[PDB]
Amino acid sequence: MQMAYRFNGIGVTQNVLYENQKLIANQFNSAIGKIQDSLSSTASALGKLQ
Amino acid sequence: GTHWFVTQRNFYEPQIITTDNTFVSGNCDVVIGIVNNTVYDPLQPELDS
Ligand SMILES: *[C@@H]1O[C@H](CO)[C@@H](O[C@@H]2O[C@H](CO)[C@@H](O)[C@H](O)[C@H]2NC(C)=O)[C@H](O)[C@H]1NC(C)=O
Ligand SMILES: *[C@@H]1O[C@H](CO)[C@@H](O[C@@H]2O[C@H](CO)[C@@H](O)[C@H](O)[C@H]2NC(C)=O)[C@H](O)[C@H]1NC(C)=O
Repeated sequence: MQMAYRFNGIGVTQNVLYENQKLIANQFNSAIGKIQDSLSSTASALGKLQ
Repeated sequence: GTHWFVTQRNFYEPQIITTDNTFVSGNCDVVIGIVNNTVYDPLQPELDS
């Protein structure tokens, strides 16, 4: 319901979430899982702190 | 506890779930966590006139 209220915030109706919840969860899990590979391979992202 | 209403998000003000404050989309099997309750039609007492 929190994600449905975020989609209603960005102008998309709630049935888009409630009929694609598994696909949205899988896309989010893949997007989080790419970040670990990017941080483990490329160490030049933290140039500001360096 | 027994009956289902619809409120606004930031203040508890329950109202009877009709066809005016709800919209119809899809069917039952796709939404996860759906429940069963009657949705009142305001046209029915005018049909009983
Ligand atoms: C939950 O809400 C229902 C729906 O309003 C309440 O049931 C009504 O209670 C009033 C109290 O006087 C009665 O006059 C009505 O006849 C009841 N039914 C309906 C359909 O309105 C209920 O009391 C509430 N509380 C609980 C604990 O269930
Ligand atoms: C909400 O109602 C539906 C049907 O109106 C329930 O789904 C099943 O539907 C078949 C065919 O109509 C019935 O033979 C089954 O008995 C129904 N299941 C049950 C458990 O009654 C659906 O289960 C209902 N959902 C809830 C939460 O009660």
